[PDB]
Amino acid sequence: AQYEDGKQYTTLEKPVAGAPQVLEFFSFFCPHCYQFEEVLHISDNVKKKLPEGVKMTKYHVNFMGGDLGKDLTQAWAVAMALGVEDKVTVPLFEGVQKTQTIRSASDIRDVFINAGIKGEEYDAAWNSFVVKSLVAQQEKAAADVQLRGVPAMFVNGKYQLNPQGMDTSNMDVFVQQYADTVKYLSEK
Repeated sequence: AQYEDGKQYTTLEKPVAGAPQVLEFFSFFCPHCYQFEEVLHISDNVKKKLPEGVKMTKYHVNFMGGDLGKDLTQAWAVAMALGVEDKVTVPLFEGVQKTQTIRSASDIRDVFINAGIKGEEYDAAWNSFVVKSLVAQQEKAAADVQLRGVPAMFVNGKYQLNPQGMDTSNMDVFVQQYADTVKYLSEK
């Protein structure tokens, strides 16, 4: 067929029940993740081709960058709780991977302050039980698919995108193939 298990995607031997429809994992320490966000705009192009009804979830992971990695997972929880993902994603990626000015939790906090979230609002969120459970959700979702690498995308808890099996000579073409695959899996 045109879409084949083991080619544009893989199937989980252990499907995950109750999973989000489109579930994306990343790390701010992850170089392909940087590409996916600033160069390819994968999440955005996927969304543009998803049907009616389908919500998109994006979670951070702990397994890169040690202590700072966990801080970034908690900070992404803060971003989700406040709904400010679209304001901190770029400065967080660039702070970790481009300027390398993010070296501590305080430096992460600075990114949010500069993006206009108030200190009082940031610190209250950071220390909140709502953010604690949001961390738990991110960790639990990654654990459910026994996640060992990023970027990763899973559709309906049962299909895992396989980007290595797509042509990368042209970036635009890669992105649409990726997106179209997600739509296909979506309607499966």
